[PDB]
Amino acid sequence: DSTECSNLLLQYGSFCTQLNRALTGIAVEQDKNTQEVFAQVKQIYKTPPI
Amino acid sequence: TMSLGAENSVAYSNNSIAIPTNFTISVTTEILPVSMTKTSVDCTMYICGDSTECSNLLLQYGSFCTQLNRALTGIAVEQDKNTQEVFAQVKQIYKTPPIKDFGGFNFSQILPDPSKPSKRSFIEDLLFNKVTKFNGLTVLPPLLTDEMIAQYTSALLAGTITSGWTFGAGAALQIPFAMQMAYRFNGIGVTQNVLYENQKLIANQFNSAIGKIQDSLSSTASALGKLQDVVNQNAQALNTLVKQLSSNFGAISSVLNDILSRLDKVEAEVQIDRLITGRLQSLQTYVTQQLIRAAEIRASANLAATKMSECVLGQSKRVDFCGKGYHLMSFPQSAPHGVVFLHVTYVPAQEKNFTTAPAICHDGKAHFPREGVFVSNGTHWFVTQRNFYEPQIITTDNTFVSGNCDVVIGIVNNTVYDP
Amino acid sequence: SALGKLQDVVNQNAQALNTLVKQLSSNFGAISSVLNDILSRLDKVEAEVQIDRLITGRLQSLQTYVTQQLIRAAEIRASANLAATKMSECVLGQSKRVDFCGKGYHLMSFPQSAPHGVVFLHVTYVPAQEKNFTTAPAICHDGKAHFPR
Amino acid sequence: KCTLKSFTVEKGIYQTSNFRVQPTESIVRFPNITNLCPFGEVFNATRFASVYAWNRKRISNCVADYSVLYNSASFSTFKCYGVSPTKLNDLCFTNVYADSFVIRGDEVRQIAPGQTGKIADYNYKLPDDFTGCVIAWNSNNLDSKVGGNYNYLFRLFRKSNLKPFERDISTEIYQAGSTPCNGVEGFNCYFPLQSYGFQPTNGVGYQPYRVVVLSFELLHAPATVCGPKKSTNLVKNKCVNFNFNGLTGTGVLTESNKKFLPFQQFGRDIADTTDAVRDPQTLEILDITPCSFGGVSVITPGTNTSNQVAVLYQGVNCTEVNVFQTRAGCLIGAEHVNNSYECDIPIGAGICASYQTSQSVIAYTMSLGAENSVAYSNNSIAIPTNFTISVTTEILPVSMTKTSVDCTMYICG
Amino acid sequence: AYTNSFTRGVYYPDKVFRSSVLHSTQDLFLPFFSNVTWFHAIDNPVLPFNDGVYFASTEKSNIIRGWIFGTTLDSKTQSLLIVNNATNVVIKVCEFQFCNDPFLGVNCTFEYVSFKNLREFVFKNIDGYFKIYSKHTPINLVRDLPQGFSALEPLVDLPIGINITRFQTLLALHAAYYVGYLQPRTFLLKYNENGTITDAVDCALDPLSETKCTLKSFTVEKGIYQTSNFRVQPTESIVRFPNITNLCPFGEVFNATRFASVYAWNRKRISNCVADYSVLYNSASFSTFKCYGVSPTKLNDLCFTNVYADSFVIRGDEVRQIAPGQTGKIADYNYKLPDDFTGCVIAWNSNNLDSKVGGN
Ligand SMILES: *[C@@H]1O[C@H](CO)[C@@H](O)[C@H](O)[C@H]1NC(C)=O
Ligand SMILES: *[C@@H]1O[C@H](CO)[C@@H](O)[C@H](O)[C@H]1NC(C)=O
Ligand SMILES: *[C@@H]1O[C@H](CO)[C@@H](O)[C@H](O)[C@H]1NC(C)=O
Ligand SMILES: *[C@@H]1O[C@H](CO)[C@@H](O)[C@H](O)[C@H]1NC(C)=O
Ligand SMILES: *[C@@H]1O[C@H](CO)[C@@H](O)[C@H](O)[C@H]1NC(C)=O
Ligand SMILES: *[C@@H]1O[C@H](CO)[C@@H](O)[C@H](O)[C@H]1NC(C)=O
Ligand SMILES: *[C@@H]1O[C@H](CO)[C@@H](O)[C@H](O)[C@H]1NC(C)=O
Ligand SMILES: *[C@@H]1O[C@H](CO)[C@@H](O)[C@H](O)[C@H]1NC(C)=O
Ligand SMILES: *[C@@H]1O[C@H](CO)[C@@H](O)[C@H](O)[C@H]1NC(C)=O
Ligand SMILES: *[C@@H]1O[C@H](CO)[C@@H](O)[C@H](O)[C@H]1NC(C)=O
Ligand SMILES: *[C@@H]1O[C@H](CO)[C@@H](O)[C@H](O)[C@H]1NC(C)=O
Ligand SMILES: *[C@@H]1O[C@H](CO)[C@@H](O)[C@H](O)[C@H]1NC(C)=O
Ligand SMILES: *[C@@H]1O[C@H](CO)[C@@H](O)[C@H](O)[C@H]1NC(C)=O
Ligand SMILES: *[C@@H]1O[C@H](CO)[C@@H](O)[C@H](O)[C@H]1NC(C)=O
Ligand SMILES: *[C@@H]1O[C@H](CO)[C@@H](O)[C@H](O)[C@H]1NC(C)=O
Repeated sequence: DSTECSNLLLQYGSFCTQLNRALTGIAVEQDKNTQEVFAQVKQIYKTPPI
Repeated sequence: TMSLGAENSVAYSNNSIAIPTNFTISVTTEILPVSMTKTSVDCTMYICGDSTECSNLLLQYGSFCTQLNRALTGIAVEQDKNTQEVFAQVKQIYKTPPIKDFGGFNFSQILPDPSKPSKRSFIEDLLFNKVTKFNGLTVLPPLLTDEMIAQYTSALLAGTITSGWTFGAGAALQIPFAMQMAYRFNGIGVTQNVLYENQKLIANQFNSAIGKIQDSLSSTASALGKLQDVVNQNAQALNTLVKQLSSNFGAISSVLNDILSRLDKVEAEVQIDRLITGRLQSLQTYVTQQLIRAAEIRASANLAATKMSECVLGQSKRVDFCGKGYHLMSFPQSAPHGVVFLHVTYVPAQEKNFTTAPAICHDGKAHFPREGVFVSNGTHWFVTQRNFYEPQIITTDNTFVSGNCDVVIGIVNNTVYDP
Repeated sequence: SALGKLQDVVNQNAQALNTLVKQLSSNFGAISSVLNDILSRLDKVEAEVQIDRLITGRLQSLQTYVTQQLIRAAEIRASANLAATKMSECVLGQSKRVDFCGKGYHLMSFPQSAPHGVVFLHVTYVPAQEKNFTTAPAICHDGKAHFPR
Repeated sequence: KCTLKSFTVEKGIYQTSNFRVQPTESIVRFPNITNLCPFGEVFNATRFASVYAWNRKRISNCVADYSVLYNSASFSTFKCYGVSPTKLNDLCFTNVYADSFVIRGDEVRQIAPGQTGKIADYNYKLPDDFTGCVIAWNSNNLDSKVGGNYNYLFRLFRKSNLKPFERDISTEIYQAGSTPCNGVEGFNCYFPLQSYGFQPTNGVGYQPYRVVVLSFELLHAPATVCGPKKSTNLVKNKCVNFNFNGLTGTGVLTESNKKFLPFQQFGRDIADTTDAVRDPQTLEILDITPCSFGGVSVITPGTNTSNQVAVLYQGVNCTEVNVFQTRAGCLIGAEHVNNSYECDIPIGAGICASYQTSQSVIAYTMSLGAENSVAYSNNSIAIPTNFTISVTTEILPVSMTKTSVDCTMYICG
Repeated sequence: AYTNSFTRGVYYPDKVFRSSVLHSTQDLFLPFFSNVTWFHAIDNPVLPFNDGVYFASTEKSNIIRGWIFGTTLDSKTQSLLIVNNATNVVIKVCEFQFCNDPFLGVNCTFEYVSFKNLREFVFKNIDGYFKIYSKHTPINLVRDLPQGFSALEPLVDLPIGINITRFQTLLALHAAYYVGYLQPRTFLLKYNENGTITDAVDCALDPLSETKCTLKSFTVEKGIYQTSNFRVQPTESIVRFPNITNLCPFGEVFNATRFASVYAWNRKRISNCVADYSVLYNSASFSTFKCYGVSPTKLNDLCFTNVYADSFVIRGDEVRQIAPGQTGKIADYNYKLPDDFTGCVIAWNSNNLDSKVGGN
């Protein structure tokens, strides 16, 4: 949170935004992996009691 | 809070079963990326912009520029491996008879039409409308043209219609289409006469189903999301790599000829060596993301090749691999950088509940069904195949004996007819 | 040309090592690439600013080799899982899967060991000498339709 | 052979270098503003301003020669920022400004971007981004006098420091403590200007120095100051080396359909490179492209079997530079053939090449396979009457040699 | 009285042509949907100027004539006067003072000289350097600016060289005008095919605008986007140490007549004072000055636990040895500086003193 360093970091253009693009790509994919393993069943079946 | 799915409970008991009386032949679309844009970058023209003054500094960093050219070349060259392994499975370019006497099945939506200016099928020619710099960047062409790719999907489809799975086995043994479908039904345990005794309806279901896919693509925006994503990612990567030439990296200008116009050698070379470090970091980042993204596309291409062999060149026992429901057959269609499978599946429908038992007791012998299951309508007993209701009389032929009645839990008293 | 895949796996690794070793000769904008020259010819505060180039360059050179080796290892792992699958399905069994255990109908397979890899021999049945015949779906006899078992 | 570090090379297509269309000649274009700027009214001036009230002279609408300055023996100090002095005669600028004053020699190190000390604090603050030169010299021969020259003053006191090129002639009494001054001096209440009193006998650090500071208006904007450099005829639709107003370049100069607003001097690309310029003599909007380029892919048979060759200039059309043109590039040495063989060396877009008899590399559209009409009819089936066993071989990699690198031994030895 | 600024603030940021492109730029701009102050002819009060000002006037026949800028406006310090014939200008920078209700009846150091439509003639300042832009406009509510976007037709963009903190407009005698301060903003600007600016985003307006600026896009697809972080400025400044009033003894220690042999270097401790190091780093007596871990020009902002004035005489050759990481007989056998030394080395030739008469 130094403004003085933040201005010097703008000198590098877009490394410090394409890294958020990469990490968000990994992050959304974790929901997709979880979805594709479990959500194969289309209805919430429940057993009879007995 | 997201809903996981609608509530249901199966009406289970130790003596009740449900059997389908009808079915709905259902056609489903699966889309896979097979290749991606073959970019290539001249690293020296990107980094140095034709300055010899810069080139003399860039040699001090040695072999980075050559191994960056080597890495992007290996990515671009395997795209011409993937596309060959996915499509070029068929050894000979088969072609159809002149007339469409396929037992009632209307293939005119997915076979070629020489009326088209590019000899795609109707659905392939639809798919190609669904999917949408001097700085040393280039885009190379693929080894196969879109027109050559449409000959491979046409050969794979024409071999399938005229000779079934046999061309995958080694030779195109011709067969009537409705008899081929009978051997597809017998592969999913539905006894083959269920086909012939409904052939007109199975044709009406299939012909309606391909029609709904033409309409689905002729309306839906999001359908090709997987291919459009792979197209968008390579544009987003190049537009990032080019905007990175404008960055100062702390040097007194973004423009290398501005530095060379304003500063004397030792004062200029401090600024240029700073831009070289920034531009070279910005190129190694891009090549690393392309190496990662390429190995990901190759996982999709090996999956597509496996579906071409097991779903299209065959019939598969692998549950939910070649679309939902029981697999009958699949037709491949080409798309930009990708393949689309149409998978045709038998889905059972219109159940009825029945009483059931594991065995039947006669002259003290326990009788079991050879295929299918015993059921009762409430007053009589019958045997039917599992995947389709068909009440045969219970007989000494469609059943077999093992030991006395007293062993089996839940056995029932009924007579067996002896022909 | 037979063992192309295995030789490509040996050749790529030897090439990346040679490329990583050769980057020890590069200057990275220092007055020399040989670290003793900077340590001999220069006073400590000037020598250390020159060494910081060689450290930056040699490190960036090594990070590029390690990143290639991680990606190449993931490619060998995908092949190791596939060989482990073909050991279980093709050798230890018979496969209904078209093409998976070689072309034709799969009968049987044998593994053979190789440098850095495995070579399968896939035994398959290929149909040949086709006669043409007239055919029909069913026979009508006594007014009943008969279907083949 | 050199690219692959071997004389023995297997059959294939291989990269070698980026080819480029060469520049034909050099084109140097500058405004024809032929009158000379007034530097004799600046360095050889008859009187100089006090540093508290320094004088700014616009330099504009002219040619100039900075070598006359930097070759001179006359100057005791000649710092430059944003530019190197030996380069100055190649440049142009929208204006130059000469700021002028006298100080004592000890103060000269305060005349630098963003500095501190009474001159930089309260008299002349240079900006942090300074683009320009500071020229300073001893003037004890002219600006120093018996009993002291008191014509020069400097601000010793201020409430707050100057902003860059802020300038302050005011004469309020400085309040140095809680005592209010109310328009007169006293204890804690002092007049803000000192005076130097330069005597000809005083030490070389206390002696007077003239200072002139050339700020450069070095914008990519309409030029009005230029060096002595000459101007040539113009060229269009040809690859040339060039310079407009000190912006150097190398490219295909062309006419354009662009329409600059009246204040705009250059147009720029996404890559921040210039892609259009307004000609300084003619007011026409030229476009620029870099001259055309691509990979030199070389097609070869194996160098054991033959050393005859063909070359693909990737993606380009031979109009931009046996031969044939393809969507894959301008292809040289290879001989076109109608008959579609199986693909040997891949080129792209359905083309391949091979080495064949009459000897040449040949270029052909690849065969996809033998073509086979299938005998389908609604009542015919074929059934095999025999079989063959087959024994396909399949090969898979499982490991690669286990290597580890000690990163400290590799980096530091 | 206030009214809505809509989107009227934009100007071409630089003298470069760009076309068919979206460009992200940080500068002073008039932020969107902000409060312009609004005025009409019955009047021209003196106003603060802040960092820069947007001015616009919608008027029937050159009723507005120019402006005065400055600080005190009283001939005790410098001021800028502008009087104008639409775009042909008289400019003077001066101690000047026209009659102190300034109007037109129909000592200086820089000088320069060149409804169906109520006119948009529109102006803004950065530093002292007015940007001037214009268009026609029909009107039906003379209270308010028209909503439609325009960075208008260019007229003037010139620099000068002065100082300002207040300003005032000049009127003819024998109209409506607006004022709104600029603030530092990132704007995203859109250039059309012909290099004209046609749209803009004020990235601090709302979360949607911050999203647009994060993506470098004017249109956003359905989804969730990461854009910013909750962090807060130094809202006040706080100082905490055992406080003190003594001026430091440096003005006695450097002016002391005696000095030490370097093998026996004098660690004179210094503590418990206010100090001023500009007294030292501007003193031309010092033949050498160095600083390590600190910059000499920064020193007057700092504070320290303790200070030590390690002091001695050496010969002119040996001066180079007095730095961190050095070698040589003085450094190695008289006074060794740490490899990580923090502070300053202050040195002068003393051949006027330590070289005592008849030699020492
Ligand atoms: C089978 O019986 C259960 C009894 O509760 C009923 O809910 C269900 O709808 C029945 N299903 C069919 C296919 O008849
Ligand atoms: C059960 O099936 C037999 C033969 O179709 C029929 O005679 C009988 O009426 C049926 N019973 C019921 C309850 O439908
Ligand atoms: C099913 O449950 C009933 C009691 O509800 C019981 O009489 C019968 O024997 C059971 N049969 C089996 C197969 O468990
Ligand atoms: C089944 O039939 C036999 C002969 O009619 C009878 O003895 C027996 O009790 C019946 N029930 C069972 C469950 O065996
Ligand atoms: C089957 O008969 C047709 C008759 O035209 C012939 O073309 C075809 O080659 C025959 N097939 C085989 C495998 O003999
Ligand atoms: C430069 O000289 C030519 C005549 O040689 C003239 O046409 C042109 O107008 C001059 N440039 C300007 C800025 O007038
Ligand atoms: C090497 O090339 C020669 C012709 O130059 C050819 O005759 C020979 O067969 C090649 N070598 C091999 C191993 O085939
Ligand atoms: C090659 O370039 C010319 C223009 O120089 C163009 O007309 C032609 O269409 C290009 N060739 C091909 C095969 O398109
Ligand atoms: C290709 O074949 C045609 C005849 O089919 C002939 O006229 C033409 O000259 C041939 N072209 C080449 C390049 O061989
Ligand atoms: C099968 O083909 C014959 C002509 O060879 C035709 O008479 C008959 O109607 C066809 N039947 C079907 C179901 O296509
Ligand atoms: C404009 O001024 C009003 C008070 O007159 C205030 O409520 C409003 O918040 C101001 N506008 C903005 C954007 O803050
Ligand atoms: C503006 O108009 C006045 C009155 O005619 C005139 O004195 C002045 O010189 C004009 N200035 C300009 C720059 O046109
Ligand atoms: C007029 O300005 C000069 C500097 O430009 C200043 O020295 C002088 O004192 C001013 N005139 C008066 C009457 O103060
Ligand atoms: C841009 O210029 C072209 C002529 O080159 C013109 O047709 C078009 O209307 C212009 N568009 C705009 C929005 O200025
Ligand atoms: C020291 O701090 C106290 C309050 O904490 C204050 O009254 C006093 O004036 C301060 N003295 C100095 C020298 O800052």
